[PDB]
Amino acid sequence: APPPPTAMIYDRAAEAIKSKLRQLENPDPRFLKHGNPRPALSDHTRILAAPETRVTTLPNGLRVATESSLAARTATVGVWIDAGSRFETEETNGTAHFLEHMIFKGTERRNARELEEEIENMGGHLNAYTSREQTTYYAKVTDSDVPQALDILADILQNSRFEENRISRERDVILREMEEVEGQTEEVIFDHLHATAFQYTPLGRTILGPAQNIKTITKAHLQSYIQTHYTAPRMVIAASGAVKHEDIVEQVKKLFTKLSTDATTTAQLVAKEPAIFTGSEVRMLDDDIPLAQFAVAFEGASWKDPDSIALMVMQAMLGSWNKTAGGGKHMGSELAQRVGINEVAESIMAFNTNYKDTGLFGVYAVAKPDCLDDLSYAIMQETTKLVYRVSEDDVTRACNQLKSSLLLHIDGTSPVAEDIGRQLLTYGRRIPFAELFARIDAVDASTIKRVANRFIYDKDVAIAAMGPIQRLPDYNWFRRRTYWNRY
Amino acid sequence: EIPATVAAVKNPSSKIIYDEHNHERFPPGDPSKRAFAYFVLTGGRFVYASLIRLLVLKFVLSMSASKDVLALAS
Amino acid sequence: SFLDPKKNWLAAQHMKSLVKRLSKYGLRYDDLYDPYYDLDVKEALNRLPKEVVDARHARLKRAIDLSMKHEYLPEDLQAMQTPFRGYLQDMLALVKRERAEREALGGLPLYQRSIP
Amino acid sequence: GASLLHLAALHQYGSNNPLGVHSEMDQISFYPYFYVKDLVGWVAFAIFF
Amino acid sequence: TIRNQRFSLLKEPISSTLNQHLIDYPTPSNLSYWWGFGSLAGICLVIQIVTGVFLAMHYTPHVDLAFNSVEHVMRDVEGGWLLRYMHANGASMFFIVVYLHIFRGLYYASYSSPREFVWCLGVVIFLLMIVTAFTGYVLPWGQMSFW
Amino acid sequence: SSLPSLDIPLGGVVLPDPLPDSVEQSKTKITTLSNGLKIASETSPNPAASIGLYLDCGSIYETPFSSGASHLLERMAFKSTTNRSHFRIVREVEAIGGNIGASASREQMGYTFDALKTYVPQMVELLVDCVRNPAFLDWEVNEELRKVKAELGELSNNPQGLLLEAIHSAGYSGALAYPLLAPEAALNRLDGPSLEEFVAENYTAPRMVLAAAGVEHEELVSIAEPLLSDLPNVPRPDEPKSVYVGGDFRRHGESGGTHVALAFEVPGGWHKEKDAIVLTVLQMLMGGGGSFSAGGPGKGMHSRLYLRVLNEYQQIQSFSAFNSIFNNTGLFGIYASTSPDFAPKAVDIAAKELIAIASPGQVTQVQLDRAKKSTKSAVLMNLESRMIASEDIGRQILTYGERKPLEQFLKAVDEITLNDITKISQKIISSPLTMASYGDVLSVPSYESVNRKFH
Amino acid sequence: IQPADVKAAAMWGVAAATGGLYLVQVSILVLP
Ligand SMILES: CCCCCCCCCCCCCCCCCC(=O)OC[C@H](COP(=O)(O)OCCN)OC(=O)CCCCCCCCCCCCCCCCC
Ligand code: HEM
Ligand code: HEM
Ligand SMILES: [Zn+2]
Repeated sequence: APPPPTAMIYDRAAEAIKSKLRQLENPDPRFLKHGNPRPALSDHTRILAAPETRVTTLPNGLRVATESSLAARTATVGVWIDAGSRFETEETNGTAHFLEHMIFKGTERRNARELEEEIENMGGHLNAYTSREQTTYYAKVTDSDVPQALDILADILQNSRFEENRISRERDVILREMEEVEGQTEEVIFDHLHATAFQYTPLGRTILGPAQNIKTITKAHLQSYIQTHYTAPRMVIAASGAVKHEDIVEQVKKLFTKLSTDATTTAQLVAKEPAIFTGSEVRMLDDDIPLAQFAVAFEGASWKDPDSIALMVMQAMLGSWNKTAGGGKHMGSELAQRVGINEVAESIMAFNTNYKDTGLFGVYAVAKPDCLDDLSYAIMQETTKLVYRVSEDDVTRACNQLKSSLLLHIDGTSPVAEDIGRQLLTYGRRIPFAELFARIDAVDASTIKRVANRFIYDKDVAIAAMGPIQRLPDYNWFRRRTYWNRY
Repeated sequence: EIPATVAAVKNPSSKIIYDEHNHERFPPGDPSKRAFAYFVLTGGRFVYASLIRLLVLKFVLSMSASKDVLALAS
Repeated sequence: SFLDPKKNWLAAQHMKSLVKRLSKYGLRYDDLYDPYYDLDVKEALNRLPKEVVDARHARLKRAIDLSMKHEYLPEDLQAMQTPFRGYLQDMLALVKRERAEREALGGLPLYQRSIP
Repeated sequence: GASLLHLAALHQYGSNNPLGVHSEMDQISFYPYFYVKDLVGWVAFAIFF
Repeated sequence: TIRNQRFSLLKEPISSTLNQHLIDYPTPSNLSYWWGFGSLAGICLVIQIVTGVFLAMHYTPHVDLAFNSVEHVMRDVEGGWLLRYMHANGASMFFIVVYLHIFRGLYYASYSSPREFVWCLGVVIFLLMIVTAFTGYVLPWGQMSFW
Repeated sequence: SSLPSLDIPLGGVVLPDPLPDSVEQSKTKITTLSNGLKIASETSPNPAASIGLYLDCGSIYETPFSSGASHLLERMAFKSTTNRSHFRIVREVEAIGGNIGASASREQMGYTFDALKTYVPQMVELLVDCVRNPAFLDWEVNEELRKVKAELGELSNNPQGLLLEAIHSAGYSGALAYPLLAPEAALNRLDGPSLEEFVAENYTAPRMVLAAAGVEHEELVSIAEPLLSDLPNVPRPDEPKSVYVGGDFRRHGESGGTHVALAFEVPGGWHKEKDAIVLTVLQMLMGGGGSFSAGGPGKGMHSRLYLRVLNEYQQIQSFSAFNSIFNNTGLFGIYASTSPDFAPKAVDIAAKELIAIASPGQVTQVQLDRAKKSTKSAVLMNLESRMIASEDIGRQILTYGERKPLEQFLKAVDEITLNDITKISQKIISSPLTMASYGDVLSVPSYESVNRKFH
Repeated sequence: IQPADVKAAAMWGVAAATGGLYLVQVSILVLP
């Protein structure tokens, strides 16, 4: 009388699903003998072997550093100047960026058209960019053709010629570039956050500067800026790939001679008008935008602060989450799990920025207008949890992730050269991989708690928000969420 | 012309001006006080604790015994 | 110990009584698992096929209607009833095993019960 | 009970303001902004009483 | 937002209604202190209830014992004069605060639409206060009370 | 605790001795597992190892039943297996600190994983598990299908990929015509058991290559043989066929500009190494740009199209000239994005350029030299980034059964000449025009009107 | 985490005992 499971399509479906479940119930050890999802430390000392980065200091004060690997076939040669938009004078804000744009063009013999023709004829690339307090002009080239690239860099950095018609054309180009940046909302958010956090300080002003100032260059400001800030002690030449240190040193010595001898040293320049964090907020409500983008930030650590590594670990254990992330609801960080499980945000990203004598540390969320209060609760809860109740497995996972991220990012010739120059400018030395790993391994739960108490516990925050933000909690909400009354 | 509220969106400045009619702003370099405030709040808080204890004890001791009963205790 | 109706007369009688009751109301033993009760049953039902879950809802509605009317299933369908032909225990076990693993190593609960 | 109904009806239709105008543009949460104002009022009343 | 795992206790169902109506209720940003007077009237009502309960733990509603019972509260009960003076002067302050409440409503025309029901329930409340205070003033059983 | 302020070396470290400054150039070892599988590796100096598993499967092997399995499989790459749950897999990857990626192309598709050189057994074991033993659960597949439907709903934002797919579908018939982005009907039809059957039928040993970038070959083979040697030996069913004859695809969308693209056949394919290299050099000569970039010299601003069109014709949003080469077939052509009113003139200009390269004498020796040097530079600067090295190993072994040494590509690019360029352009222009248009297409010329040229 | 949790619980217990003594000042219990 009772029907068999063959009939009753629901009985058939139940049988099929039960068969599949009983299929996947028995694991296998030969595919599980190495997994160990619980994180643990390891000593990669047997692996961290890289060629020595030879450093030389020409007596005019010029540092040249190379990491040669003569088995390769390409190379990257560049100049890393310790100057940027921070070192302006409140009326020449856009000078650094505009000088970049101009210095691409022409010299007493380069003739921008035929200069770029030469660059593209040898097959290489030539790029540049300016940060708040760092400037880079680098070129990627091949073996036996490095010297031409080095000569071109020296020529453009020393004997550049600025002509009025090209200056007008670049004024037009930079006004267009300013008009296209508001589409990129993340950069706008971070510019506003910098302005409202380091207000009344040289770090507050943007990189591009104001259009009213870009319209009044006249090339006298350009020449004055280059002669006052591109001095010999503040520059570093870096090379990787198939290069020879002695050849590079000889070429730099023979070429970089018409420099700007001066005394404006960035250390003394930062001694005056330092960077001062001021807790505040700016919130630009629109309600015509589909997504609300905001960022909260605490005061960070300087480049040389020994707690900078701890802050890097902490921003690794608040790792970024994305709506197309592979992990999804399963991730190491508690903040990513909270965001993904309850789907309260389109994407979150924790950032750690380091400057001289200051820095930043935040979470950069981007969500929908209705989940903002829950998202803010999640962010503040996880940060103050880092203050109070950090866990050993989380710390170990964060340290492993940080080591892996750094060593995987250093990949190629241009990344190696960029690492050499940036580290030489920030610390005065290039930190070896073994020492970097030792410093990271010196971070444990007690270290994380101490650093978070130093930087997060009951400290002012700076908020920058844009879009439909009616539901975003006010300043007092975040300010009170920076501590727990339970402990 | 520029609607003057997108000008502020497109032009972030490091010199931000607040109202300063009800509250004078500290000069930028000065630190956040954050301690004077908590100590003022603490003084008021233990004033409040004193008040609450007074009220509770008044009610309970009123519900307690009485002088005529204590006199008749013999 | 593990006492089954083959090796226990008392268990045989217990199973017989449960079969009689469920057949009277015409609903499988797994249909008694309340999704609001555990929230693991809620997930297991969320993972099951729609045909199976719809059959479960139909059987439950029939049982509730019979309960209101103060009557039992007619003897034909009562003889056609198949209690203890499970459809949920394997999925529930998988869900609980996954939850146990996630809790055991790090991890936040994928779902939680409101208060209350 | 009457006071609770009073408050429920008010909470249905918001709250007036010294201007008498529509006031759904600039609105803030009751706590902590008006709890502290009410607290100042309560302490002054306690001194009077 | 799907509430899979609970974020905040205030948004949990146990404290959700309280959350909305006490913490998260949007309020006009420019309110002066007379809205504080409304809250103060609420506090005065609570004070009256508590002191009245503890007073009724000692008051005898008989005609031959009411007055001497009140004098008992004043003289014998431990801190009873405080209870009685709090009850009486708290009735007075309750009425003072409600009068200021009403006159702010009149000044700012808060009775206008759509708060007609709020004003009407307020009128009912005022009637209840009048009746309660009158019957309470009869309780001590003095010359003014009786007459 | 005290710390040395990070501008001073940290106390006592056991930092090791550096590499010998031009140690050597590692060779690729390839071992053929007797069931028919390939395991290849090479040594790298950097502390990062990239390990990938590449399969000869994809849209070409799709079937009317599947029709979308490749895209779904890319989305369902590192999900729960019969031995580990998805949570366990993600926790393992995070624990060692590596990155997982999946790529799905028309002809072949791969799964890559990156981590430090210490974790080689973990990398290879997790990869082999996730490929060989997948458990396509209905709920996970449904989640990924929902995401894929949303992505299909957000497709028009990039007209270039849409036009590439359109050109392939229009100008091919069966195999290469099989779509890559899983239309909505196919998405609704797709299912977990369908994925299971497709994988079990296609993911077989004689079409699997495991390529490592910074891993010792002995270690890799010693950890991979106990995980792949027992796969069944199958007879490697033949590759699908596809003919080129094809015409026009036209789709109307928003009012912002029109995107027109043209393409041709060049039936050499990757097995015709000389013609593939000549096609790559021709692409690097043609190239172009988007007229909105502000990077700097070297990005091809002196290419022929860039110079002529962009420096001469304005109101043309972007102008590029591209190629796509599959085993035994090719597809080279020009992408144009311009204003709706200008579109017929834009088509005329693109045809003029494509015929200009064909007729002899119109390409200068200096331009050819620049193109050859740029191609050599692009290849060389690409073979850094060990991820690219491992991918190249895998793709080359899948195609040719070996790794063709870089010196062959360099020599071919060296020996290409103007006569070769002209002959290849003449051959490529003879094949029937393939045309696609997207946007305000109600004003672009007819396919036959455009095809009046080129013949 | 357990040492921190038990330390915090003990601190809250000390605070609770102090509040209890403040509410009910008992020298009668304090002296012995
Ligand atoms: C009588 C003398 C006085 C002393 C009495 C002492 C207590 C004796 C009895 C103790 C009973 C157990 C007490 C502990 C609470 C229950 C523990 C528990 O298991 O809670 C978990 C449960 C579900 O939570 P779950 O989803 O598991 O959490 C996610 C974590 N991964 O959590 C829930 O389901 C949440 C339940 C919410 C409701 C709890 C109600 C508790 C009782 C309150 C009574 C008073 C109510 C207030 C009004 C009157 C005030 C006087
Ligand atoms: C038991 C005494 C009373 C209590 C506890 C009480 C309580 C409150 C409370 C809590 C509010 C909201 C907060 C505020 O706006 O101040 C309020 C508002 C109001 N009450 Fe009362 N009230 C009382 C008596 C009255 C009376 C007698 C009237 C007039 C008949 C009245 C009329 C109003 C009005 C018009 C408002 C609206 C407030 C506004 O417009 O902003 N209330 N009351
Ligand atoms: C349920 C709560 C209340 C109780 C149990 C209560 C009880 C009492 C008792 C027993 C008395 C006589 C004691 C005495 O003579 O001092 C009294 C007096 C009085 N009550 Fe209340 N009462 C309550 C609330 C109120 C309220 C809300 C009011 C209104 C403001 C009020 C107004 C009065 C007045 C005016 C007196 C006479 C004051 C006097 O003794 O001279 N009572 N109440
Ligand atoms: Zn620029």
